[PDB]
Amino acid sequence: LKKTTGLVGLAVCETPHERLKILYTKILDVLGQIPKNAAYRKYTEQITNEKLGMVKAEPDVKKLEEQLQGGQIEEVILQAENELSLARKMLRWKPWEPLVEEPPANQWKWPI
Amino acid sequence: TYKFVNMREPSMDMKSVTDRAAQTLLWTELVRGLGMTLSYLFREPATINYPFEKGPLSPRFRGEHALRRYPSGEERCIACKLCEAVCPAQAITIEAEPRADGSRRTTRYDIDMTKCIYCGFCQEACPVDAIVEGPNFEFSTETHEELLYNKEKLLNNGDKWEAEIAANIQADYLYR
Amino acid sequence: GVRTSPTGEKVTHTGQAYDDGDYRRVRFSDRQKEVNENFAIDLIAEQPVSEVGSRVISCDGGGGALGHPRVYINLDKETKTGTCGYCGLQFRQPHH
Amino acid sequence: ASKVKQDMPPPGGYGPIDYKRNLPRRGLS
Amino acid sequence: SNLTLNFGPQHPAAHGVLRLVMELSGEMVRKCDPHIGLLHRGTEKLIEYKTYLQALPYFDRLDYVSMMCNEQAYSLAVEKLLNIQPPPRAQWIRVLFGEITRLLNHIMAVTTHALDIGAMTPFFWMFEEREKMFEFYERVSGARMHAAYIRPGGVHQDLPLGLLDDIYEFSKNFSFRIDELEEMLTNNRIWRNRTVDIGVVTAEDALNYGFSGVMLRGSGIQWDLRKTQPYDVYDQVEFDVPIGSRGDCYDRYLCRVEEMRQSLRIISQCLNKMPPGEIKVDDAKVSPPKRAEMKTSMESLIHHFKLYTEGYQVPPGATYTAIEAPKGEFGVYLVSDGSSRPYRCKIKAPGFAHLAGLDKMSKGHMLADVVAIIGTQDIVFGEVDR
Amino acid sequence: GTSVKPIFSRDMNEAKRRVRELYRAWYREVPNTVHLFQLDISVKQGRDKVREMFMKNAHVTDPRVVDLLVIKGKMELEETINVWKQRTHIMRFFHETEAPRPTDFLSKFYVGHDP
Amino acid sequence: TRPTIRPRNDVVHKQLSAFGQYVAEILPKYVQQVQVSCFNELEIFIHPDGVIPVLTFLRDHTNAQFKSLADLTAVDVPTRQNRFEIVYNLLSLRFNSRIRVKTYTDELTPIESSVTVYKAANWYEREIWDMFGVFFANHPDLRRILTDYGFEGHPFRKDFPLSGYVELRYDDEVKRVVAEPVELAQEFRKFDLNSPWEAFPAYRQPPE
Amino acid sequence: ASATRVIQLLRNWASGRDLQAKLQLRYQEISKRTQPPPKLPVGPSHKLSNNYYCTRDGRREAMPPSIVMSSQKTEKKAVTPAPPIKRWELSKDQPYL
Amino acid sequence: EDNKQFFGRHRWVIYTTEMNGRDTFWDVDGSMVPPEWHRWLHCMTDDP
Amino acid sequence: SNLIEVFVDGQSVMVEPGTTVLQACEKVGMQIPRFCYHERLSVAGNCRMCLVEIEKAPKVVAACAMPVMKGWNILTNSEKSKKAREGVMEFLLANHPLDCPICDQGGECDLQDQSMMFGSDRSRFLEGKRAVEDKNIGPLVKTIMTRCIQCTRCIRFASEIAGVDDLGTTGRGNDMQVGTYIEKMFMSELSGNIIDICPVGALTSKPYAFTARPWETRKTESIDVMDAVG
Amino acid sequence: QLIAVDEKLDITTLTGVPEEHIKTRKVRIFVPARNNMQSGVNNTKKWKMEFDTRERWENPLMGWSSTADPLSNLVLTFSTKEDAVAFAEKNGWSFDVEERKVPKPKSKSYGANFSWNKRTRVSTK
Ligand code: SF4
Ligand code: SF4
Ligand code: SF4
Ligand code: SF4
Ligand code: FES
Ligand SMILES: [Mg+2]
Ligand SMILES: [Zn+2]
Repeated sequence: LKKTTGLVGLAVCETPHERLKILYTKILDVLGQIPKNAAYRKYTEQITNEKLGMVKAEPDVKKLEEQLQGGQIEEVILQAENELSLARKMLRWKPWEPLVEEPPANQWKWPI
Repeated sequence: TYKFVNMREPSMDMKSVTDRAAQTLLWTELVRGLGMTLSYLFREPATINYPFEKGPLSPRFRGEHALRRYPSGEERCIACKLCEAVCPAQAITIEAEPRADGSRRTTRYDIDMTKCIYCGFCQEACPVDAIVEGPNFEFSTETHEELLYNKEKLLNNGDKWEAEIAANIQADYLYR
Repeated sequence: GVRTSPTGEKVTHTGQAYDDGDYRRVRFSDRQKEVNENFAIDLIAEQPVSEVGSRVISCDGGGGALGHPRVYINLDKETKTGTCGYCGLQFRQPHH
Repeated sequence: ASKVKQDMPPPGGYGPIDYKRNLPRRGLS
Repeated sequence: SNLTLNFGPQHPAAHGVLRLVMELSGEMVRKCDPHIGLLHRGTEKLIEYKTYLQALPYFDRLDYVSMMCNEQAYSLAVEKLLNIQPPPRAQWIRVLFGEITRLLNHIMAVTTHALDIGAMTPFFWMFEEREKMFEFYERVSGARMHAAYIRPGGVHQDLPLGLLDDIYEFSKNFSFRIDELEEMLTNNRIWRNRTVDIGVVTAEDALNYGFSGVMLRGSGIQWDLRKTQPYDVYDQVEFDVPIGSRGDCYDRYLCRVEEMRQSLRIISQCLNKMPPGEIKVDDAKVSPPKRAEMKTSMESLIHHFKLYTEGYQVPPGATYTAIEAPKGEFGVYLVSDGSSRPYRCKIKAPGFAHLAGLDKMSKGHMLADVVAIIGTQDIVFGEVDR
Repeated sequence: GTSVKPIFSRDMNEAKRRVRELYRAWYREVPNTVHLFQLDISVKQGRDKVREMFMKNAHVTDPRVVDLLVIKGKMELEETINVWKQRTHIMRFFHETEAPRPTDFLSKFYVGHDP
Repeated sequence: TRPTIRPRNDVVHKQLSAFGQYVAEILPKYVQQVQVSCFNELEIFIHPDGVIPVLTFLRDHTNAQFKSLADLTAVDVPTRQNRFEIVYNLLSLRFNSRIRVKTYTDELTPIESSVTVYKAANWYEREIWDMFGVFFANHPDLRRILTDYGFEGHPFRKDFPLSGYVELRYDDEVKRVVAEPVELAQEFRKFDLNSPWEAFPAYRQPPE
Repeated sequence: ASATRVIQLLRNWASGRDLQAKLQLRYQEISKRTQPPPKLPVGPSHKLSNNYYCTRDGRREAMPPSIVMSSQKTEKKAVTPAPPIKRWELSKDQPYL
Repeated sequence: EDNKQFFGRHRWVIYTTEMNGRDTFWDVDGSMVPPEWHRWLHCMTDDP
Repeated sequence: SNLIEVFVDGQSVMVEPGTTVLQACEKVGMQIPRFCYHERLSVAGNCRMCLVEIEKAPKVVAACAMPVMKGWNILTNSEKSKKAREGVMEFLLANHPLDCPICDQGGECDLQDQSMMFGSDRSRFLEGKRAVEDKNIGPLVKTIMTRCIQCTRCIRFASEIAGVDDLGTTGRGNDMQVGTYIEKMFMSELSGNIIDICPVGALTSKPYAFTARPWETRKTESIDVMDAVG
Repeated sequence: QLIAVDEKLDITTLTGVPEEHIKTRKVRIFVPARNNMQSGVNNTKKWKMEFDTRERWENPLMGWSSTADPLSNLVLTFSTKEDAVAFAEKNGWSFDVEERKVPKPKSKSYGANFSWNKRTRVSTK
């Protein structure tokens, strides 16, 4: 129905609800491998669950775009893809561990 | 609030297609551009007859520096060195000492005009309106050394351009 | 108040003049030396001393905001006039 | 005693300034 | 083996000090490698040796096509660090002259791009308007381009008593000049063939490569700093943001022409709404007092002395202040250590990021296409090289 | 362990091997540099200059410093090969114009105050 | 307090503090400190090993979306053991926000290149290497960008003299441009401008 | 301008618009180059009383940055750096060029 | 003067043929204008 | 111990009895503004620039002469202290001459600096200023007494450090002048130090006059060889 | 992984400074003395590192002050003496360090100006 999404290099997506459902389910499956105590997992699971719930309850595309606050649902799909990539990277990085190293005594002291 | 610049598609009417074909085959836009050039050809040119005519200037104009005097003929400069301290290019060099009558006066006042950025900070800093940027701008030399001004040259510039410098100051000191 | 050096060079108001043995005079060969002819000390010496009827006088150099910062001069000494530290003008009380 | 004098727009305002693009049709069929 | 070519610095289309090393297969461009620094003057290190007032003309000389805008960005950074606020009339003057500066820069950009492509005529038509705006600059400051008018407390002097009328006279006529330019270029098939689908950049690549300004808006990205993060009085003026659709040179040309029209609109609004009052902050520990006060008042004289010898001290801290300069996002990362001299000043210029991406935009193009792409990025190397 | 991480090399042996690689590349490049830039020096002169430039940093014992020196030398060679440098840049290595500064005490005493 | 004082914005301050807490919670491994300045700027000090993770998070997380790299630069502070301070300024268009990430390094410790996260970094890192001598590991093409060919030293370092060490002139004996030790007809005149009186009591340091 | 009427007609026809209405050259409608003197009002702080500098001195109200989560030492919903930016509106003045 | 020409052509100077010591029939330049007429000719004022 | 606990802005400090408020404040790095107090001279208490607020005390006290009491909380940056500093600086500048460009104390003036850091930025003094005739005390010390602020530092230095009682004050009220009352040379082997102690340009160096400004100078720390004192 | 360099820190070969300005230079590390003309002490808090003074001569034209050493205006600021020493050692400069001179605590008494029998009683106020 929509043509010329308005951003160069971004393609109009037909059937965006199913794409969003697939991406959010994949994000949740990847997050399932992260420890339950990690703040990253709980926070992004929360936001992903809200977005998935709003997608599941709205058959209209424009109303879904307005509810998501996502700006041209093609960009919402792109953001879901970016989040999935980040989730895989965070699974590899394990940034929920304690601080690697404390800074030197006066490393961040300003002025001088 | 935004607007699109290039989001218009053309009508597919038979007559509209005919106008587009006529424009493609008969070069109507290029004739329009030629008409614009032709209309400009018959306008009066904007050229002025330099040097017999000059471009407009303002009393605030910054040009060749000059050292000024009081009406009695005594120099205004008292060697506070505020202009030397404010100069962004370090183009001013000052040496002073007590004069024979005890007055506080400079013995060296040099401005390197090849270092100067002609910002006018020196005349804003000066408390006695001693150093000013004058109205002269036609002082190109044939050697570099001629652009290294000493105190004698600057005082000569003041004596030469005072009749205009004072009048320019009179018209702008109420904005300062 | 220009004077002539023994070598023939004009002496500036700062008193500078190259000596006979100074090679730096060669820069003035085929050219000239720039000397300002109006000497500020001699010019300010010509101004008459202003008689005022008060112990303390005020000076701003003339022209109001176009002069120098306004200063106040004491004139209690009878053997010497009061001199402005900016303008050089002299003030005194009626004596004799 | 004189009032403040400053560079200001005239009483009321300035006249409207045209900014929209203007290209006439100027053609036959 | 490809042919290796030096494009510039002595080249009409090289903008003076660009050394483009190009690898070409025939006339096809296989690789672009921009060598810069031929105008690197070490501005930031020199700034480290000046006071905050003394460092201001460096920002004039940074992007010598947009002077008041650089002054404004530096002044906003210093005001943010100083925790002071310029008076409203100063802010309106700043926005008015920033829009005039935007007109100057857009004229220069469009006309030089046309000259590089081959349209030599609109350059002369629009540089007369540029000359009149230079006259406005000189009347307000005494300098045609390097004004140093905008200061970190407001503006240096008030407008002369007849300047607003002359600005109105110029603005009521500038639209016809834009119309003549568009008649020359907008619908010309040679111009469109030279510009359409040339240097096409996607929205995502533009965002990742650090693009800003027109380089973003031509790709459809709805972004503008004066609308999203307004700084002086831009929240009190109404204007429209042009948006491209194809991400090529033609859409950027159209965006710049419409931005000139919108600058005319903003200039009209600023002319009508200019308020009275003082022009610099009423704080003599930051802004110098008037000359009449300096010659009458002891405090005024002391503060004049200390401001013009040592300068004001800025509390320790670090800021990043950005403005929508006519060429994109112009930013200053300013670090103060409590002294009267800046500890560190990093200048962010849109030309740096735009030129770092010239190789990406020139892929699959010819030599003339690369000339057009250099023209469409609006590169001035004073800000690129610093 | 002093909590220091390497750049490329972990000990002096790898740093020395990288030094030898860079030296080989420079030695091979010298004749091409002489031909392309049209220098009035012999290949032997340029190779002796390369040897002198390498020996100027012979006292280094830190593998990280040797690594950074090799990286800078690689950038210098890449500048030379791609003709980014000019004849002036290449000939700055020889100081043909500079007058030699005397090193003995008496000459320094006669000319001025610098030690 | 109204006319001459810059007004405050507590709403933005609260939002930035909440997001700084959020980022610190999500990445405990690398985040060492979070600050919000009095003019509402959020600063995150991280360990040098977290350059790639943290930035990637800030670019790809749905709540961050800091897609634009506004500026990347270095600061030289000789009194610190880790001499150099690397500053990343990021812009989020989705949430209309700006963030700053700061890390540290010295003359011999390389910093991981962020070209993969942001293409825009490619030149900035080069500039840092040119001006401060900080080496970036895994950079696609790391070389001088601003200085002259064969320039020795890094000018933006504090111990580098203002006028440098060499100057250029044309010599007719060799018919080319030559570099010689720098000599100045007028030496730069250093000014001692600092006042011997304290200006800002709020920034006074303990007297040890 | 001083152009002949026939030349004005030719210029108007070639350009397609009325040139004499908007001339690029400035003849007489500009401001006079000699102006009366201004008065230039004073700022808010030029009062004689109730003007203590400590009540209007912004430089001393600047504070060091407030530390959040120094490393030296429920629901808990997620947060964003700011609320999402609102979608722009399409130019009631002129939406399409 | 002529007020019917546009701004820039409304004032002009015809230079002298003999300045302090040189023949300026052909060789003239802008530095030959005295400061008062310099102020008038560059439109810094309306008063001759 | 014998130390007593005081508070500077709520920070605990342990000081010996007899310590003044100024010394307690400087024990935590806080320098109270001063004009007449010198740590090597006897206390004067006349300039009144050092007035500071003590918590729960309606009257500000002179920090240079007030011994600290047990449990006192010194408020060096409260509204009362700032207002006291501004008023005292206003009084000091009321009759001061507009001499900064021609004054040798230009970039080195304690009056200038403490006006920029603790005083106001405007003037509401709408009268005429006072003027004082100059005194000749020899070829070494140049005297311009209009710039005098009557801190009496020179008098105390001469009386105590130099053992010469030639300097004093004549008159009273506004027309009180520092001098010798007679044409008398102030010859002492330590007479030049009064140039350094004088916070303003009232006493300056005559051989040094008009030749340099403080910001131009480069400072080299060295040893005197004119005697064996070093 | 870490490589455990156990050498002395020396960045001399990386700074690009000519060897003349490394071996023959002598730096001074010191807390600057208070300007005796003012009582403010704010300029005596930090440590400074400076270089030895070299020759300055007079320009044959205009009589300006010409120099030939690039380190004439180089002054560095440090918070502690140890930081300055570390910087000097790692840069290869030989240094001379002056210990901080702090004024002794004074014993002031206003009432001493009016002693009944001691020598501290003043003769005028
Ligand atoms: S105009 Fe500017 S650069 Fe030139 S001497 Fe004056 S202050 Fe210095
Ligand atoms: S010209 Fe003015 S500012 Fe410069 S030293 Fe002389 S009096 Fe001072
Ligand atoms: S003593 Fe200080 S305040 Fe007084 S005139 Fe001299 S410089 Fe100015
Ligand atoms: S001459 Fe100086 S030291 Fe003596 S009382 Fe006056 S201001 Fe104080
Ligand atoms: S310093 Fe205490 S009254 Fe003067
Ligand atoms: Mg003194
Ligand atoms: Zn006078």
